[PDB]
Amino acid sequence: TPINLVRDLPQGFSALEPLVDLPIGINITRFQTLLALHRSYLTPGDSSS
Amino acid sequence: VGYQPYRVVVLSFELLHAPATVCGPKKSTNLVKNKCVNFNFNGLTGTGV
Ligand SMILES: *[C@@H]1O[C@H](CO)[C@@H](O)[C@H](O)[C@H]1NC(C)=O
Repeated sequence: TPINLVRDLPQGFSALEPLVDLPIGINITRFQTLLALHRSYLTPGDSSS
Repeated sequence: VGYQPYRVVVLSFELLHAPATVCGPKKSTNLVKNKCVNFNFNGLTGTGV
């Protein structure tokens, strides 16, 4: 859904149509997200500081 | 003939608690319309036009 804002999500209504379905049948209790960082010429290129 | 090499492939099928993922081919009869017929579209055995 396109929007032009930084915070305080709008009060508009938008349903979520279904997506692909996974027939797995496993256990689940925890999750974590993945992020991407950049290594330009400004940073020395080491993942320490 | 008995000393000639032979290729042997063994198929094994097992059942677990997971939903079935391997299924055989199905058949499909021709579609007749505007008549009092019986149909079964995977969720109900409905009779009608
Ligand atoms: C995971 O699933 C199995 C069978 O589906 C069940 O026996 C087990 O208790 C589940 N574990 C948790 C933590 O829910």
